[PDB]
Amino acid sequence: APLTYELPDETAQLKPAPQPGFEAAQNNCAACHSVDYINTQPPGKGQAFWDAEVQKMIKVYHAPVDEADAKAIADYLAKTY
Amino acid sequence: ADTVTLPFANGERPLVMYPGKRPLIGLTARPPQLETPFSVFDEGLITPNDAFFVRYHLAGIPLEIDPDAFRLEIKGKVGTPLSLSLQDLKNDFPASEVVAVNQCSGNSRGFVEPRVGGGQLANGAMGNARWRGVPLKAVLEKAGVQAGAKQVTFGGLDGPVIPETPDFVKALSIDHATDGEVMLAYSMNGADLPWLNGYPLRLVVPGYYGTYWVKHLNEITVIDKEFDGFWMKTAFRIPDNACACTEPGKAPTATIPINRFDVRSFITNVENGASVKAGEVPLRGIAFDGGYGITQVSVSADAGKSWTNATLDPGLGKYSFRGWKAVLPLTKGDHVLMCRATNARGETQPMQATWNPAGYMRNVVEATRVIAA
Ligand code: HEC
Ligand code: MSS
Repeated sequence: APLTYELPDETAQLKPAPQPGFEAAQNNCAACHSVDYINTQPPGKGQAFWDAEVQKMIKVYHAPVDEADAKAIADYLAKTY
Repeated sequence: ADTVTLPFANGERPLVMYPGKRPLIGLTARPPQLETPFSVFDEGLITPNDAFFVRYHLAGIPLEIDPDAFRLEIKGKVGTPLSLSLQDLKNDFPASEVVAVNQCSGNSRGFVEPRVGGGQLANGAMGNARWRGVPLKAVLEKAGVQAGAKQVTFGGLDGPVIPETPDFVKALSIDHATDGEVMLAYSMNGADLPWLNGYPLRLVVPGYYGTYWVKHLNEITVIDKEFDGFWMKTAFRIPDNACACTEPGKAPTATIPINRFDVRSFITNVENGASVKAGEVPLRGIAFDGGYGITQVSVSADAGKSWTNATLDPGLGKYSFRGWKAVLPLTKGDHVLMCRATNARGETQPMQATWNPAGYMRNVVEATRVIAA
C-alpha cells in the first residue's frame, strides 16, 4: 500500500462583523487557503494594506472576485483586523 | 486547546499536533505552516524531526505517496533523460551527509518594524539537521549536462488548488547545482524525511534560504536560459545592495533573488525577564551563517557597552549551528544581554535592525533583559 498522512480538522474562522464584506470574505477568501492567513496578519494595518492584500489575490493569484466584493472585503478587513 | 503568545502584536497562536510531530506553533492549516517553540533551540545543536518547522506555499500538498512508484525525473538540456527510483538513488550513487541549517527567508518577520505582510513568524522558522542523500552533481553528471546550460529548475508533488495560481518551482545556477554540496536528501536525522519536511525526497541547498529547498522533489530540468517562473521572478526578491535593505516604507529600485544566509546568533538558555543569580552567570546559544565558518561570538551584559569573547563549541560542519558558551559576572540588578557573531569573511550582525518590504533576512543583534539577584 502507499503511505498516507492525516491532517487535523480545519477550525480557522473569520471575525464576524455586521459589514456585508464579512459574508463576502467567508465566500471568497477560504477557497485557496485557510483564513488563519488573514487572522495572523499584523494588527490595525489600515485601509491601504488590506486594499493591497485583496488586489494581490485577484491580480497575482487569480482569485475570482468581482469589483464590488473586492471593495466590501477590503473594507471589512481594514475595519475588523 | 493550548495557545501561546509570540512577543509581537497579534502574537496569539494555537499549539497544534501533527502526526510525527510534537506540539508546535500553528501558523496556517491549509497548507500547514508550523513554527518551532524557541525553547527547542536550547535542547541541543540538532533540531529533532518531531520539532522541525514546516512551511508550504500551496494548499495542494501530497497526502498519499507510494515510495515504490515515486520517480525523480531529470530532463531538459541533458544527454540522457533519467527516471530514478528511490532504490536507484540509494544504491546506484554514493551517499553524502551534511549537518545544515534550513531557515525560512522570512524567519523573524514578526519582529520587523514597521510590520509587513506575509508569514508572521517569531524566530522558530529555522532548524538544523543531519541530511543524507546524493549530491546533485552526481545525478546531473549521469544525465550529462550540455554545454550552454545556465540554470536548473526544481519542482515537487504539491500544486495549486486553482490551476491558474503559479506552480511552486525554483531555480539554481548550473554551477551551483553541480557544486557537490547541493544534495538530493532522502534522509533527515537518520530517518526517512518527515511528511511535512518533504517525504520522500527534497533538495537541500546548504547556506541558502529555505525557499530553494524544494520538498517532495520529483522534477529537475536543466535549461539554457534564466528561469522566469513567478517564485523566482516576482517572489523572494531582496534589495540589490549590501544591506539587502531599504528605508522603512520604501520599495527598492532594483532587486535580486534571495540567496545566502547572513550571520545570526541567539542566547538560548535565557529569555526576557529570566532570573539569574548575581555573580558568574553561565550563558549558551548558537550562531550560523552562509557556510564560511563562525570566527567568534561576542557577548555583552550592558546593552553593548562592552563585550566578552564566548568559547565556541566543537563544530559539526560549516553549515551547522555553531554552539557557544560564556560565563559573565553580572552585578545585582537588570542587565540587557546581547550576542553578536562574525564569520571568516568578516560578515557580522548590525546593532540596529534594518528593513525591507518583504521582511526577509533579519539578523539584528538580539537583546535579552535578565534580572540578576
Ligand atoms: C487562490 C486563487 C486564492 C484565493 C481565492 C485567495 N488567495 Fe490569499 N493567498 C493565495 C496564495 C497563493 C497566498 C500565498 C500563500 C503562501 O503561503 O505564500 C496567499 C496569501 C494570503 C495572505 C498572507 C499575506 C500575503 O502573502 O499576501 C493573506 C492575508 C491573504 N492571502 C488574504 C486573502 C484574502 C483577503 C482573500 C479574498 C479576497 C484571499 N486571500 C483569497 C491565493 C489566494
Ligand atoms: N514543494 C515545495 N517545497 C518547498 C516549499 C513549498 O511550498 N513547496 N516551501 C519552501 C520554503 S519557502 Mo521560506 O524561504 S522556508 C521553505 C522550506 C521549508 O522547509 P520545511 O518545511 O521542511 O521546514 O521548504 C521549501 N520547500
